Amino acid sequence: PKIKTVRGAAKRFKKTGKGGFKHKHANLRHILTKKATKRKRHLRPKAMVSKGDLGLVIACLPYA
Amino acid sequence: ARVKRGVIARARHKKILKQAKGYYGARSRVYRVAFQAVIKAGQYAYRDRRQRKRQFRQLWIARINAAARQNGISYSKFINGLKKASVEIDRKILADIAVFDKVAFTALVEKAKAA
Amino acid sequence: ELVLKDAQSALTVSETTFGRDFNEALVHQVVVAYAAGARQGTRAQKTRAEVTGSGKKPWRQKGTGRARSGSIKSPIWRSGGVTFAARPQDHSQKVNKKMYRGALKSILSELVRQDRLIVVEKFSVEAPKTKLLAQKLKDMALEDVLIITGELDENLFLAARNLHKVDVRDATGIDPVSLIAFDKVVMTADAVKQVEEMLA
Amino acid sequence: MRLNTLSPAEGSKKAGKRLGRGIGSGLGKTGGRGHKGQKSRSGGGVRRGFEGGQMPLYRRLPKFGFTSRKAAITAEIRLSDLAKVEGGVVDLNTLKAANIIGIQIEFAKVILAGEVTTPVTVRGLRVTKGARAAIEAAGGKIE
RNA sequence: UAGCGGCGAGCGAACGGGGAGGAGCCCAGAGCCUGAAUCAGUGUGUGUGUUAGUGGAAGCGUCUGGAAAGGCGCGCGAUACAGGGUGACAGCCCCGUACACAAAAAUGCACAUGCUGUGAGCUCGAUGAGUAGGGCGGGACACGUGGUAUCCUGUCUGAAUAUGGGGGGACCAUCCUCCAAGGCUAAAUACUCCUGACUGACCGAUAGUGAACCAGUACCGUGAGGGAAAGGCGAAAAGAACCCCGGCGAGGGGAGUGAAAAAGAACCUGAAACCGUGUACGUACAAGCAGUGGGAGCAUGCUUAGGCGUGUGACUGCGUACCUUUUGUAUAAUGGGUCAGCGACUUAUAUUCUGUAGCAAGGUUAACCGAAUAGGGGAGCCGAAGGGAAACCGAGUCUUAACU
Ligand SMILES: [Mg+2]
Ligand SMILES: [Mg+2]
Ligand SMILES: [Mg+2]
Ligand SMILES: [Mg+2]
Ligand SMILES: [Mg+2]
Ligand SMILES: [Mg+2]
Ligand SMILES: [Mg+2]
Ligand SMILES: [Mg+2]
Ligand SMILES: [Mg+2]
Ligand SMILES: [Mg+2]
Ligand SMILES: [Mg+2]
Ligand SMILES: [Mg+2]
Ligand SMILES: [Mg+2]
Ligand SMILES: [Mg+2]
Ligand SMILES: [Mg+2]
Ligand SMILES: [Mg+2]
Ligand SMILES: [Mg+2]
Ligand SMILES: [Mg+2]
Ligand SMILES: [Mg+2]
Ligand SMILES: [Mg+2]
Ligand SMILES: [Mg+2]
Ligand SMILES: [Mg+2]
Ligand SMILES: [Mg+2]
Ligand SMILES: [Mg+2]
Ligand SMILES: [Mg+2]
Ligand SMILES: [Mg+2]
Ligand SMILES: [Mg+2]
Ligand SMILES: [Mg+2]
Ligand SMILES: [Mg+2]
Ligand SMILES: [Mg+2]
Ligand SMILES: [Mg+2]
Ligand SMILES: [Mg+2]
Ligand SMILES: [Mg+2]
Ligand SMILES: [Mg+2]
Ligand SMILES: [Mg+2]
Ligand SMILES: [Mg+2]
Ligand SMILES: [Mg+2]
Ligand SMILES: [Mg+2]
Ligand SMILES: [Mg+2]
Ligand SMILES: [Mg+2]
Ligand SMILES: [Mg+2]
Ligand SMILES: [Mg+2]
Ligand SMILES: [Mg+2]
Ligand SMILES: [Mg+2]
Ligand SMILES: [Mg+2]
Ligand SMILES: [Mg+2]
Ligand SMILES: [Mg+2]
Ligand SMILES: [Mg+2]
Ligand SMILES: [Mg+2]
Ligand SMILES: [Mg+2]
Ligand SMILES: [Mg+2]
Ligand SMILES: [Mg+2]
Ligand SMILES: [Mg+2]
Ligand SMILES: [Mg+2]
Ligand SMILES: [Mg+2]
Ligand SMILES: [Mg+2]
Ligand SMILES: [Mg+2]
Ligand SMILES: [Mg+2]
Ligand SMILES: [Mg+2]
Ligand SMILES: [Mg+2]
Ligand SMILES: [Mg+2]
Ligand SMILES: [Mg+2]
Ligand SMILES: [Mg+2]
Ligand SMILES: [Mg+2]
Ligand SMILES: [Mg+2]
Ligand SMILES: [Mg+2]
Ligand SMILES: [Mg+2]
Ligand SMILES: [Mg+2]
Ligand SMILES: [Mg+2]
Ligand SMILES: [Mg+2]
Ligand SMILES: [Mg+2]
Ligand SMILES: [Mg+2]
Ligand SMILES: [Mg+2]
Ligand SMILES: [Mg+2]
Ligand SMILES: [Mg+2]
Ligand SMILES: [Mg+2]
Ligand SMILES: [Mg+2]
Ligand SMILES: [Mg+2]
Ligand SMILES: [Mg+2]
Ligand SMILES: [Mg+2]
Ligand SMILES: [Mg+2]
Ligand SMILES: [Mg+2]
Ligand SMILES: [Mg+2]
Ligand SMILES: [Mg+2]
Ligand SMILES: [Mg+2]
Ligand SMILES: [Mg+2]
Ligand SMILES: [Mg+2]
Ligand SMILES: [Mg+2]
Ligand SMILES: [Mg+2]
Ligand SMILES: [Mg+2]
Ligand SMILES: [Mg+2]
Ligand SMILES: [Mg+2]
Ligand SMILES: [Mg+2]
Ligand SMILES: [Mg+2]
Ligand SMILES: [Mg+2]
Ligand SMILES: [Mg+2]
Ligand SMILES: [Mg+2]
Ligand SMILES: [Mg+2]
Ligand SMILES: [Mg+2]
Ligand SMILES: [Mg+2]
Ligand SMILES: [Mg+2]
Ligand SMILES: [Mg+2]
Ligand SMILES: [Mg+2]
Ligand SMILES: [Mg+2]
Ligand SMILES: [Mg+2]
Ligand SMILES: [Mg+2]
Ligand SMILES: [Mg+2]
Ligand SMILES: [Mg+2]
Ligand SMILES: [Mg+2]
Ligand SMILES: [Mg+2]
Ligand SMILES: [Mg+2]
Ligand SMILES: [Mg+2]
Ligand SMILES: [Mg+2]
Ligand SMILES: [Mg+2]
Ligand SMILES: [Mg+2]
Ligand SMILES: [Mg+2]
Ligand SMILES: [Mg+2]
Ligand SMILES: [Mg+2]
Ligand SMILES: [Mg+2]
Ligand SMILES: [Mg+2]
Ligand SMILES: [Mg+2]
Ligand SMILES: [Mg+2]
Ligand SMILES: [Mg+2]
Ligand SMILES: [Mg+2]
Ligand SMILES: [Mg+2]
Ligand SMILES: [Mg+2]
Ligand SMILES: [Mg+2]
Ligand SMILES: [Mg+2]
Ligand SMILES: [Mg+2]
Ligand SMILES: [Mg+2]
Ligand SMILES: [Mg+2]
Ligand SMILES: [Mg+2]
Ligand SMILES: [Mg+2]
Ligand SMILES: [Mg+2]
Ligand SMILES: [Mg+2]
Ligand SMILES: [Mg+2]
Ligand SMILES: [Mg+2]
Ligand SMILES: [Mg+2]
Ligand SMILES: [Mg+2]
Ligand SMILES: [Mg+2]
Ligand SMILES: [Mg+2]
Ligand SMILES: [Mg+2]
Ligand SMILES: [Mg+2]
Ligand SMILES: [Mg+2]
Ligand SMILES: [Mg+2]
Ligand SMILES: [Mg+2]
Ligand SMILES: [Mg+2]
Ligand SMILES: [Mg+2]
Ligand SMILES: [Mg+2]
Ligand SMILES: [Mg+2]
Ligand SMILES: [Mg+2]
Ligand SMILES: [Mg+2]
Ligand SMILES: [Mg+2]
Ligand SMILES: [Mg+2]
Ligand SMILES: [Mg+2]
Ligand SMILES: [Mg+2]
Ligand SMILES: [Mg+2]
Ligand SMILES: [Mg+2]
Ligand SMILES: [Mg+2]
Ligand SMILES: [Mg+2]
Ligand SMILES: [Mg+2]
Ligand SMILES: [Mg+2]
Ligand SMILES: [Mg+2]
Ligand SMILES: [Mg+2]
Ligand SMILES: [Mg+2]
Ligand SMILES: [Mg+2]
Repeated sequence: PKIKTVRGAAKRFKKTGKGGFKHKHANLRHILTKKATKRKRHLRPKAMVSKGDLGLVIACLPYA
Repeated sequence: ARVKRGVIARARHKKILKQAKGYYGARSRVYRVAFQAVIKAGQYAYRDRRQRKRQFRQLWIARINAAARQNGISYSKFINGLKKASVEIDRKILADIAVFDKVAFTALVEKAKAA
Repeated sequence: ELVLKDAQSALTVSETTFGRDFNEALVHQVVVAYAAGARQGTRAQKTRAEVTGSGKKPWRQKGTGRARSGSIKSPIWRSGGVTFAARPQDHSQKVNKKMYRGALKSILSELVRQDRLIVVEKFSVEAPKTKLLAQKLKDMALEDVLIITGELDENLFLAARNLHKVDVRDATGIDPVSLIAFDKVVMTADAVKQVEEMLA
Repeated sequence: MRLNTLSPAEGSKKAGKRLGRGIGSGLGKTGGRGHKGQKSRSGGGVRRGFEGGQMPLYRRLPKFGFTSRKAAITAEIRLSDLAKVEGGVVDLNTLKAANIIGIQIEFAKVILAGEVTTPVTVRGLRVTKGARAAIEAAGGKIE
């Protein structure tokens, strides 16, 4: 049979042109008044997945 | 394709049992025991090729040290005396001369005396 | 061009079909694949599930001074198991159109070098009889052959069943293994024209 | 070439790792899977994205976005594969027959992928700024 | 994939497309006119097919051997060199095989068509109420009540009835589309207890069915149920008449058969463990993984008028088995009485990476038609373009009011 995509991972990552994955940052859902604006600004944009945990993403979704 | 393996195994066992030919008890006639003895024999064989060279040197040196003290010189002085007179002759031959040609050997000790 | 043995006519056949470098790997792969396609692969042993018997423990786990056993059917036991029992499987393997054509082009070109390819004009026995076909090959100086024809004559077909070393196949139905296997290849002028168009 | 004389290309085949066949094989006894542990066992190893009970990366990061439905029924046509239809008329049904875009694609767009030669009148189709410069420089008038 | 999902584990569509196969009708009823389409039988026609079958080609001589099909040398049939048998491997010795013919009788088919028996086609009328829908509780839909359409309903209710209603995924309105609440319908599709024929990069007696053999037997169990072991003399029984020892025995030894009887029925081959008989050397003052390097003697072979090989191994330096598990094992930690046989990284489909072969901005087909490993069939897939949550823009675009 075909491989089943880890759906949870499909909705949190997205494959860029080179091969790596973009993801949204943590710590930007609730408890924000105590957080400084500089944090909340830096956490707003999408960010690339690190080298260490790339293989864990690549396995979770083999069809990109 | 099924591979019945009765022909190959027997030839493997029979090859090793032939190497164990001579040993006492089960060692000669029982593969499972033989195989250990045959390996150990190899282990000891690899070792004693190194010891052959050590033992024979000791054996020669003993003969030279025996034959020198007949003529009144200790082995330690004899060899130093030969090396000061720059004689390249080894222990193997010195020991063989010391046994066979005594009249010859005497001249080597008389040469070692000079230095 | 390709000369004949009873005319000496210049059949101008294409360059890249009958005159290309012999690629060994491609041919090997295609003939191996053709062999692999011939297999039916109908065979089955029975796994420890499929063996007849009970799932009862022959003796209890502990207490008895014996090696813990779970069933009679386990492959370490006698009379049942075969750990990795094979099932009826399809051994046929895919070959690419361009690779199959490339391989035919490759082998069929090498027959021109080795002179196994004996191209001819009309080749057909008088009546459906083996005795005539057997006698007429002695004049042609042949024995083990693949007589490829465009217009497949029943006369010629029936006359070559019982002959072992002769095989009559239609120009449409040429194979990689056959062109390699047989010692000479007798092609009809129409068959060359058909195969030329087929392989292209 | 005879049926025996054939051989594969050097580098084609590579045997295969046969585990559990003596010391001389290299791998053999614990066939390349070490001593003990979950990974060594038959049916061993953990599932995908399992970091030993720690919250996995695909759960500790927030999900985002939504899958667009309009994005499924739109194509990105190359400027290279433009003049491959019917002289120089590329609406949608014409382009669809040429097998450049799928059947269920209503909207579509022509982008600057390079190279035009013939004059092609691109009707009933969205077209890019750089493509509009090229297609008109070739000859064909858009819309 | 879209979705569903302690949005975890996991589950997983439809639209649209390519194929195989194609076929539609009856009722909730009134006119003239009526056996004419239709089938459902009794049938009638060939063609059969099937359950018995018939014919069916052409080789000899030497050599080896127990025996010829073998070798060697010359023939001949072949729409028959599939295959099995025959004293070793047979185109031509036999049974078959290809090919041409068959059925008194029973039957399973496909068309004429006499027909107890059935209604044409055709205007009109009809169009399925405790129903659809709703509340409550469950279930089925990929869809876990979720914003949940759709269908099935246990329960309580309740329309319009074709200016009517259903649906188009909360819902509403416009458009489009269908017509529920009654029925019957072949083919493509699934299966093989069973009957043939044929084929295996299937097994060859610890395998293959549990079962090659009087096996679902012996035996075990109150019973449900479990469940074995056990193949081969030889070409042909020519299976050893007859003597001898012994208990008018078992068992042997001669004779005789046969190519052979260590092929004599406990019967092809006959390994190992294990147990003997005889020959050579060593062995009753000598300590230990029993070997290993050194090495006298003694016993045997060869050719030479001197040296080697083989067996043995007095004496002597070194030397604590193997596996496992371990920081670490001679360990007094694990496992093995020994031998023989069997016994463990596989198979299928998806996926990424390495090598290799093809073709190259292209590559490539899937099912399927195919007498078929060709050739069609590019439905699709993947690539050549990305950014963005998305509309959207695109060699740029996102971010932002805007970007040096
Ligand atoms: Mg938020
Ligand atoms: Mg602050
Ligand atoms: Mg790293
Ligand atoms: Mg995909
Ligand atoms: Mg063999
Ligand atoms: Mg043995
Ligand atoms: Mg060997
Ligand atoms: Mg021995
Ligand atoms: Mg000895
Ligand atoms: Mg022996
Ligand atoms: Mg030394
Ligand atoms: Mg040294
Ligand atoms: Mg090449
Ligand atoms: Mg059970
Ligand atoms: Mg139970
Ligand atoms: Mg015990
Ligand atoms: Mg079995
Ligand atoms: Mg394979
Ligand atoms: Mg394969
Ligand atoms: Mg041949
Ligand atoms: Mg034949
Ligand atoms: Mg051949
Ligand atoms: Mg063609
Ligand atoms: Mg073509
Ligand atoms: Mg190469
Ligand atoms: Mg290699
Ligand atoms: Mg393998
Ligand atoms: Mg492997
Ligand atoms: Mg390796
Ligand atoms: Mg290693
Ligand atoms: Mg490893
Ligand atoms: Mg270890
Ligand atoms: Mg272990
Ligand atoms: Mg450990
Ligand atoms: Mg490990
Ligand atoms: Mg694994
Ligand atoms: Mg891993
Ligand atoms: Mg397409
Ligand atoms: Mg389910
Ligand atoms: Mg499914
Ligand atoms: Mg589906
Ligand atoms: Mg279709
Ligand atoms: Mg169709
Ligand atoms: Mg369809
Ligand atoms: Mg039709
Ligand atoms: Mg029709
Ligand atoms: Mg009849
Ligand atoms: Mg008849
Ligand atoms: Mg006959
Ligand atoms: Mg004769
Ligand atoms: Mg004779
Ligand atoms: Mg004779
Ligand atoms: Mg004779
Ligand atoms: Mg005789
Ligand atoms: Mg003869
Ligand atoms: Mg002959
Ligand atoms: Mg021969
Ligand atoms: Mg035969
Ligand atoms: Mg036979
Ligand atoms: Mg014989
Ligand atoms: Mg025979
Ligand atoms: Mg032969
Ligand atoms: Mg022969
Ligand atoms: Mg013959
Ligand atoms: Mg035969
Ligand atoms: Mg012959
Ligand atoms: Mg017949
Ligand atoms: Mg008849
Ligand atoms: Mg008949
Ligand atoms: Mg008749
Ligand atoms: Mg009759
Ligand atoms: Mg009659
Ligand atoms: Mg009658
Ligand atoms: Mg009758
Ligand atoms: Mg009958
Ligand atoms: Mg019928
Ligand atoms: Mg409804
Ligand atoms: Mg209802
Ligand atoms: Mg509702
Ligand atoms: Mg309420
Ligand atoms: Mg409800
Ligand atoms: Mg449900
Ligand atoms: Mg459900
Ligand atoms: Mg379900
Ligand atoms: Mg939801
Ligand atoms: Mg909500
Ligand atoms: Mg609705
Ligand atoms: Mg509802
Ligand atoms: Mg639905
Ligand atoms: Mg109801
Ligand atoms: Mg009431
Ligand atoms: Mg009412
Ligand atoms: Mg009301
Ligand atoms: Mg109306
Ligand atoms: Mg109407
Ligand atoms: Mg209305
Ligand atoms: Mg409506
Ligand atoms: Mg809607
Ligand atoms: Mg829908
Ligand atoms: Mg729907
Ligand atoms: Mg209104
Ligand atoms: Mg309305
Ligand atoms: Mg209706
Ligand atoms: Mg109705
Ligand atoms: Mg009813
Ligand atoms: Mg209906
Ligand atoms: Mg059909
Ligand atoms: Mg076999
Ligand atoms: Mg058996
Ligand atoms: Mg047996
Ligand atoms: Mg046997
Ligand atoms: Mg059983
Ligand atoms: Mg059994
Ligand atoms: Mg009983
Ligand atoms: Mg027999
Ligand atoms: Mg026997
Ligand atoms: Mg007798
Ligand atoms: Mg008597
Ligand atoms: Mg008596
Ligand atoms: Mg008595
Ligand atoms: Mg008597
Ligand atoms: Mg008597
Ligand atoms: Mg008697
Ligand atoms: Mg007797
Ligand atoms: Mg007797
Ligand atoms: Mg006799
Ligand atoms: Mg005789
Ligand atoms: Mg004789
Ligand atoms: Mg004998
Ligand atoms: Mg005898
Ligand atoms: Mg006897
Ligand atoms: Mg007897
Ligand atoms: Mg016996
Ligand atoms: Mg025999
Ligand atoms: Mg025997
Ligand atoms: Mg023996
Ligand atoms: Mg003594
Ligand atoms: Mg003594
Ligand atoms: Mg002692
Ligand atoms: Mg000793
Ligand atoms: Mg020695
Ligand atoms: Mg010596
Ligand atoms: Mg002697
Ligand atoms: Mg020698
Ligand atoms: Mg003595
Ligand atoms: Mg010591
Ligand atoms: Mg342990
Ligand atoms: Mg410990
Ligand atoms: Mg130690
Ligand atoms: Mg110990
Ligand atoms: Mg121990
Ligand atoms: Mg321990
Ligand atoms: Mg322990
Ligand atoms: Mg152990
Ligand atoms: Mg033990
Ligand atoms: Mg594996
Ligand atoms: Mg690559
Ligand atoms: Mg090309
Ligand atoms: Mg190239
Ligand atoms: Mg057909
Ligand atoms: Mg096409
Ligand atoms: Mg790919
Ligand atoms: Mg694409
Ligand atoms: Mg490019
Ligand atoms: Mg894009
Ligand atoms: Mg903005």
